Amino acid sequence: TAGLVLAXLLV
Amino acid sequence: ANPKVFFDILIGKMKAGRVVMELFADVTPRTADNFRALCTGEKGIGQAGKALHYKGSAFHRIIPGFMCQGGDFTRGNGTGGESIYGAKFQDENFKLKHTGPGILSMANSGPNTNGSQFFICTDKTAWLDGKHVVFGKVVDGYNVVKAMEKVGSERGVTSEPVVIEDCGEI
Ligand SMILES: [Mg+2]
Repeated sequence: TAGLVLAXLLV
Repeated sequence: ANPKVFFDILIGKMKAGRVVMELFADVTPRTADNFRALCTGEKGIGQAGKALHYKGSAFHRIIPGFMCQGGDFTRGNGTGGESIYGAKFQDENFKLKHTGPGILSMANSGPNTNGSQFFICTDKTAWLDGKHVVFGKVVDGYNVVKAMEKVGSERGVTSEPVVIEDCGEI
């Protein structure tokens, strides 16, 4: 992700 | 033929090599063209008064065994970036999947929030299928990506600055 990085493996 | 673009990567002081990537303009022409134009810098200045250009920008979040993320050329931290289309653009399609190491895919903040941020996978990341647009893959210099990946950390902070010292189209 782009602003709030969250749990697990995301972008 | 599908365009090919490159990054010359710097890790700390060290010239790490050239990563060359093919862009699937035959499947994701709009997504491919954004990335391509950002490598060249040809669209000039964007809406944040920053060159629409990856040159100089860093891979700010690298997670070994998962991916390398960059493309935030307006804030360098994951909060910025913009497309050649004006801020964010629509998810083009989800035809392609996260099938293995080397795949290029779009980072986002939910549906239809594509800007300039992208990731290079270092593994098959199939849990992202249908949520991130797959638009290309590394075809040469994957060893440079391996080298980037060694400088990253589990939570994603890099112990060396990984920067795109130059870039463009071939
Ligand atoms: Mg441009």
